[PDB]
Amino acid sequence: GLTSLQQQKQRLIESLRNSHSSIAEIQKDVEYRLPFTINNLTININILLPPQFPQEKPVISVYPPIRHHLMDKQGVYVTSPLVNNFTMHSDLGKIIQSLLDEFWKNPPVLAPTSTAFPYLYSNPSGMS
Repeated sequence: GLTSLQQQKQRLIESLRNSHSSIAEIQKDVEYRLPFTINNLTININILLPPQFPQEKPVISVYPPIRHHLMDKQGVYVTSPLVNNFTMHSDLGKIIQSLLDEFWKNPPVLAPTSTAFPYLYSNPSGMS
């Protein structure tokens, strides 16, 4: 491999996907989404893999917003130590496991949020 990062990044994805069967790929090698159910509550963990990744931290968001000690002040963006410790020597899949595991300890609660996104622009994928 000419570049270590591209080979390393692939190692991260195959491990994460393998760890999580439910995990669904939204964007090839760029966006991963894992659904999590707790207390009859369904949430979805969104994962972003920037070009810099894994040399850079990923962007993780939760919808709908929940009230947790790992939830940012906005209650929309995720900012936890698990994520902070993110590094090439750390298994991204493990981080995801930790996020929902924390919820298991204490189920999430819908927190106040905006009625809609600033540029809410999303349409159905359609049949094809």
